[PDB]
Order: sequence, then structure tokens, then C-alpha cells
Amino acid sequence: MLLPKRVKYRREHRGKMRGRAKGGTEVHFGEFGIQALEASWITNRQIEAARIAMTRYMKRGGKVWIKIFPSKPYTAKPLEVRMGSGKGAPEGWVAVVKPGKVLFEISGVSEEVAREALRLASHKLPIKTKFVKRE
Amino acid sequence: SFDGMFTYGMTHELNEKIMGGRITKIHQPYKHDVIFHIRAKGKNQKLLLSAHPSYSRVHITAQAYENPSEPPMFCMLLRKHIEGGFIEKIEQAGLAAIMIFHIKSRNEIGDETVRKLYVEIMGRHSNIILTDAAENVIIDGLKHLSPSMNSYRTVLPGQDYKLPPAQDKISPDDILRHLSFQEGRLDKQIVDHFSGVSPLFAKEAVHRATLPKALLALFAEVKEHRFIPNITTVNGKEYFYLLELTHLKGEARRFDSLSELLDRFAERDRVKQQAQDLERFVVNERKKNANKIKKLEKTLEYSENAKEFQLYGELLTANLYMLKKGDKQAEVINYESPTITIPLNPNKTPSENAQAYFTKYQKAKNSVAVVEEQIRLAQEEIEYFDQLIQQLSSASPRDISEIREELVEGKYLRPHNPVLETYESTSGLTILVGKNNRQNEYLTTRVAARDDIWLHTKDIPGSHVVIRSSEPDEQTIMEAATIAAYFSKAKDSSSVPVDYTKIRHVKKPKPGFVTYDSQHTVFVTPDADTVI
Amino acid sequence: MRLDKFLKVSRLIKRRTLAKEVADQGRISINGNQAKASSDVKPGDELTVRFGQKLVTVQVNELKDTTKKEEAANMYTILKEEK
RNA sequence: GGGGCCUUAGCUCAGGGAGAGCGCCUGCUCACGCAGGAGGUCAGCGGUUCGAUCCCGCUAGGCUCCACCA
RNA sequence: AAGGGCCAUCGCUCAACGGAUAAAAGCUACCCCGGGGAUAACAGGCUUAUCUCCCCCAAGAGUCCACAUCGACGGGGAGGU
RNA sequence: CUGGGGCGGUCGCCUCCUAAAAGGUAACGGAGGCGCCCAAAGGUUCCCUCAGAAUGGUUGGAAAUCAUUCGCAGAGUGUAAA
Repeated sequence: MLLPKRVKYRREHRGKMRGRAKGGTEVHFGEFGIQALEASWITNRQIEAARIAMTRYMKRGGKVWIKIFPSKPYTAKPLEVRMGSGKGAPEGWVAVVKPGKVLFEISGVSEEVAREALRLASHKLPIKTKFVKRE
Repeated sequence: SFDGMFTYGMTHELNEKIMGGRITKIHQPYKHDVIFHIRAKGKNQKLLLSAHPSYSRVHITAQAYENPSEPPMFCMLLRKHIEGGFIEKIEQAGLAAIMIFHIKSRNEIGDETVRKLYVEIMGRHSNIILTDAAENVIIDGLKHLSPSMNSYRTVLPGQDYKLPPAQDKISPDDILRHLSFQEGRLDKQIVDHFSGVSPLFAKEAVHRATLPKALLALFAEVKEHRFIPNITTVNGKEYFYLLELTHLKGEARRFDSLSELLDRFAERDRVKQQAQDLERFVVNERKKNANKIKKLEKTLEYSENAKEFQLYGELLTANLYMLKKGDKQAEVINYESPTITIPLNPNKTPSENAQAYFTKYQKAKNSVAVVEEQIRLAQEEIEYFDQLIQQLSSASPRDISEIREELVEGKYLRPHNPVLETYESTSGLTILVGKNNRQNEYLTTRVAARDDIWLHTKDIPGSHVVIRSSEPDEQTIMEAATIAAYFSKAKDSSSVPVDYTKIRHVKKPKPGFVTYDSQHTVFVTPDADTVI
Repeated sequence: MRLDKFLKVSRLIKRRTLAKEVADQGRISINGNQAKASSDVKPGDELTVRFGQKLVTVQVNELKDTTKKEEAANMYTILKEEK
């Protein structure tokens, strides 16, 4: 459950996930990676689920290199409450994702193993994905 | 001990040295303790004063203990008005447990001035005061005392000094005149007639059995300075006085100087409090671990059916061809050719049943392994704390300070080269030791070689000590055994064997779990401070 | 302030419980009047007290709660003792 | 759930450069009193300032008060 | 002359800070009038966070064996009680 | 005022974001400050240039005051921010 240690503002606007990514569109730390085909917010619980999933499938395998970090916080008012009276309290932390963006990489491991692990992770994630490799 | 008699003896016998002693330096090492490095009779000497209630006294010490890094208020006030002084005269305050120094010194303009330093040693309410000569006004005071105690006298500066109410006691037959000897328990009421009295002195004199003779003789003795400064030890409870011991069974050690007597006899007791408070906790933990393993052991005696199931599975796999599925029992022979009747599940196959026996064997095996590991843990801890208590028994504060941090590191507690301590040894040698486990290990590893010799207990628990490259004669070999038996699990045990072994076989395997080989062992016993 | 609190903060009496007890016994008085633990006090007050036969007379200078040990006695002055 | 107050020695609790009393240890003194030492995150986190019990914010606990009209 | 005017200046957390008076708190279930669906309680409606139900990946449990039956961390939907 | 009212909270002014590249722009939207201070902390003339680093080193230490090169600026600008 990743966390930014320190932040300026505990409360931010949400934003808009228009367009494609700026960077991180291609694997370069590792060999076999995964990228997105949509745009969405992703949570520390999602990423750690995917991470531990692939690492359990691999059991010693090489290196991973996540390519993101949930910097963004997201609020949520308490339950059964009218509107207004200030912005809701923070709940967790979020990473924002554009399409064309690489999320997880892999090295030290064969292609079939990598593809299967990333499949497993994709099923923990909400969005549509693609298997990718380095050029 | 510190009677008016001892006082008066000191009054003359220190004026013997310090006529006009030039006060070269002043310090206040501890709270109720003050040092003067004085220059008298063409020599430098130390002068300790103490208003520390139980240990309040005066002394001259070869051991200039430690001048502080902080000059306290009282010390600096003494520096203000006494520094570079001149000890004109000493006085006894009329044999009460009180002393006076008549002192001279030049003021800030070189004009000569005088003062009267008073040292009242009353017991729990001793004090040190400084006063003007002519005005008798107090200038300084160690224990300021407000008249809220509704007392006769007062301490505070500026005020005219006053002495305590001197009681109606003839300070030096007269007791047979005034006091009715029928009263009994007169060791009490000699205090009611004389000024300088201890109940110790009174009892030891009353036990001389009408005895005015003893009083007069001992008073003449003291007046003549005919005493013998010794320390008495009645089964511990080490006492001392001008006169020797009179009757009791206690051991006696004599001295040439009352000052050296005081030396060899404010913070020691504090360290003792800390040590005991820690020792309680350590013993609680060790006792707890011992009872913990007792629980585990007496629990272990009720699930031990492993081997039966093992042997049953063996036999069933051996006889997996005579056996129906649906049967209750099996008359079976062991591979000694007994004939065992193993029960079955009449629903299961013999394969299933035998596999279940193997499963139960596996499970009991697992649980026993768990309990044995917990046993190993607890016993390691108990031995660690037992060695620790041995060290704490044979400890010094310098190693206790390290032991505390060791335990805080072990997280039993919460909140840099000085390692070893040594004394004399045979062959004019030096034997180093450490009551702390950590310091002992530091010495054993980093302060000697492999071919050197380590000497410790040949028994359960004791300290670790050795000389630098301990290869001296059998004299030193037997002398190390005394130091070993002194700081051991059983001090003063006259049957303690010591193990001497080459450091090359010293096993550096909890902490201080040091095994040993290349060892010999010699029966020995504890000893005295001559072991130093 | 109250007499029992005052006695404690001035450290005349070591326990507020004891101050209450002795004031309920009425061993003490203020300005020649018998008093109680709830009796009010102020600067310039003249207090009479007993400890068995030991009779004591004292004068009030100040009052406070935080009362560190040596500063406690600045709060008042002893005048006199009798028996 | 909201608002306010508080969280400091073992307990009770005072208070922009750590205190008391109670209880422990000690001597004095059977049983109290009287003199010393110990025990301190100033609840936690973060911030301001040279510097934080103290000033600021957030969080955890406790307590008190409110939590309503259909 | 009193007094007034002009000029300079003082006096208000009038802080509910364009300040109603120099001067002011509450209960009404014993209540009343004028109006409102411009605004609340029921029901209806939109939403479906929540609720219920279904499903995906599948580690793991299941002696062995993921999918007999259960199903973690996570994910996606339906319904409109 | 009020996403019914009540209770809570707020009521004036300043700075930023929201604010959509002039300006302006709401919400019980997000962050913070003011109800002053200086008789020199003003005016003028003349002067010069900071923060840190390393590195030197009696005290003095992580950390004084000292000396050296590096050093658009990491400092300062009475106070909040721009």
C-alpha cells in the first residue's frame, strides 16, 4: 500500500484523463512489460495486488519495475450526509493513467512466464491492457 | 561512629598539618561533598567535607575523587570569599559534632579579611555554613533552612549566625552521682549525660561489666589521642570508631590514619538503588521464563503418541494385503516378535488408515518440534539472565551502565572505549576483568590474542577475566582462580572450580553464550580484597 | 482560595485530607474566629493553628496553585509559636 | 456523528528554557513524622521559531454537552 | 454674550464590520393569521454511494487436487425491495 | 446565510488557486493571513552584495567567531501569500 510520505495539499481536484500519456510509453528498464489501452485511476491496493500476484507466480523472478506511483489523493465524504459543508476527507491514494502508458515491467524471466504474470495482474486491474516488449 | 570524640581527635590531628594552610583550589564533586586542594606545611593535600546525611563527615583523602566539570553555586561562592585562603586555626565547637575553621584571605582590594567556616555534622540534618568573624552574619549556606520548621536557629545568608541548642549534657563517677544506675539500659542514657556519644560506643562501654572506670579511662584515652583507628565488621554491618571493638565477634582491621580509615570505609547508595531496581526486573524475567518452560514441560506430557502411530503405519504398509476395507482390528506382528492388535476405521481402507497414522505421527512430530524450539529459546534466555545476574553480582557501575544499554538493545528496557577493569596479580602482573557481559566479550576478543589464556568458572555462571597474554606462572594461575571465585554465581563458595583455557578455543558463538575448549580445570575457592 | 488548598500549596500540611480533618476538628482559627476547610483566605490574613498543644500564629502574603517546593514558603510568614 | 476541555513522574495533578502531593528506595525514626535520590515522549505526527509542555495545524484516546420537529 | 458655522482633531470590535434604536433574552404541545410545494416528514421520480444478487482472475483451504464445495488481496456488472 | 429548519460554522479586509492565457466571475470550494509595526525598519547622499558547501582548523561541539575558493541568488526583502 504505497504512500507519498509528504504532500503540499491533502485535497486536490480530481482532474481529467484526456489524451495519451506523456512518457513511460515503452519498456526500457525491463524486457517484457504491460501497457494500458484506456484511462483510469488506479489505487495502491490494486497495484500491490498485482505486484504480489506476479511475484507469487514468479517466486524468484528477476525484477519488476512498477512505473507509477499513486501521488494523487482522493476524498470521500462520510456516509449518509447531505451535500456541502466543505470538501470530504481524504480516503486513499491514486495514480492517474493515460493510455499508451506502461505500468509494470519484467526482466530476468522468459516471455511466457512474463505474459502469464502480467495476465494475472491485468485481471486484478480494471482496465484493458496489452503485452509489450522492448525494441 | 562520628562522635564528638572522633571529631575532637580530628580537630587537633589536622591542625597538626594545616596550620595556616593555603587554600589553593576549591571544588564540589558531588551534591553534599566539597574538596579543597590546600597547600600547608610546604605540601599539597586534599580536604573532603561532607554534609551527606548518613555519610556526613570530614576527611583528607589520597583519592582526589573527581573535580566536576560544572562549578556549582556553592563552590563558586566559596571561591569568592575563601580562595587562596589561610587556615589560621581549627576549633571543635565544644566537642559537639561540629567544627570551625578560622580563615584569613585578602579581599578584592588586597585588604586582609577573615571568616568562620562552620561544619555541623548532626546526622540527617547536617549542614555546612560560612559566617563573618565579627558580625557573625551568615554569608553562604549549603542547606538553607527556613524557620517553617519553627526551629531555634536559621541558615539563610545575611542573618546573624546561630548555633544549635547545646543540650544539658556534661560533654566529658558523675554518672553514678546524677544517674540512678538502677534505671538499666544505660547505654541509652549516657547520651543523656555526655555530648559526644554513639549508641555503639555506649553499648560497647556498658558491656564492660557500676562502671565509671570505663568512661574515665576511655575519655583519658581520647584526650591523649591514645585511640586505634580501625574498622569493625560484626557479620557485615561494618562499623568503625576511634577505639577498637570492645566485645563483639566482629572482625577488625586497623589503620595508621583515621583519614585512611574513612577512605577505605552521596552516590554509591543511589547506584545501589538503581542496581537493585534493575536486578528485581531481571530476576522477574528469568523466574518467568523458568516457570514458562515448566508450563511447557508439564503440558508436553500429554501428547506423545508419535511412535505408536509411526510403527502402526509401518506395520500396516507391511500388511496391506491381508486386510479388508471394512474391519475394526488387525492382529499384527512386530518385526522380539510380539503380536499387536491395531484398531481401524471400519469405513476406511487399510491404505487410508495407515496414511492417517502417518498423518498423526507427522502432526505430533511437528508439535513436539515446536515445543522443543520454545524450550530452547526459553532456556537460552534463562541462561543469559543467569550469567547476567552473576555479572550484576560481581559488577561495577562502569559495566552496569553498559549492561543497561545491552538490555535496552534487547528491548527489555528503554533509555565509548572504556572496557576493562583490573587490579594487582601474582608475578607483579595485571589481570583484567569485566562484570558486564559486553565488556567481558570486548576484552576477550579485542584485548587479547588467540594463544593467550582465559580464566573463568568451570561451572554454571561467573565472570570472565584474564591478563594480557595470560601466560604467567602457576602463582598467577591460582591467583586468577580467586578472582574467578569472587565474582561467581556463588560468591564465598569454598569449593568453586575455575577453568583456564587458551583463548584460541574461546567460542564466540544469546550474547555471552561462550563455550570453551583447550581447557583445564582446578578446584579453588573465593578470597578477599587481597585478590586485587 | 480555600484553607485546605492553601495549607497544601504552602506545604504547612502535607495532605489536603489532613487539612480537611484538622479543620473539621476545629483545632485552628483565622483572625480569632473558628474556621473550616472551605473558609476563604487572602493576603494580609492572620492565622492561628494547633498541632496538639503546639500553637502557631502566621501571616498570609500571597496565594497560587503551581507552588514549587521552595517558593511555597514565600506565600506566607511565621509570626509566633506557643504551647 | 458535531462542539468544547484534557492527555506531563507508578497514581492524582499544577506548570517559549520539568514542578507538587501521593506511593517506592534510604537514613533519621514499634508507628508516624522529617531529609535525600529514582521514576519525565510533556498522547502521536507535522509545522513555525535559534529554541517548543507552552505557539500553530492534523491525528488517537478520555470526558462533558448536543444529537431535535415531523 | 450664550450658541452656532468653517478649519484641524478626538471619542464605536456599531465584529451581524454600508452600521435599523443610546437602550433589549426565551417557551408555546393551549395557539392564531397570511403565504408556499419558491422549502422539510410519507409515497412517487433521477441517481444507486449504501443494500441485495450475479460474475471475472485465482492464490490458497480442500490429505494429494484451484474450480465437489469454499474463495483471500483485487476487479466488473444487474436490480431498484 | 443555510442543498428544509434548528444546533454547529461564518458575517468586514488582504494574498493565491479554482479563473477556462485581458479584466471580471460563484459555492457551507481549497490554503493562509489583518484589526499592526519602525522616530528608524522613513527621506537623501555615499558605500557593497547574500544563502549553503567543502576546506582550515586550540576552546568550539553536528552546530559559534574566524580564513580560502566554489559560488544569479538556494539568502534577504518588519509581517501571510503572490
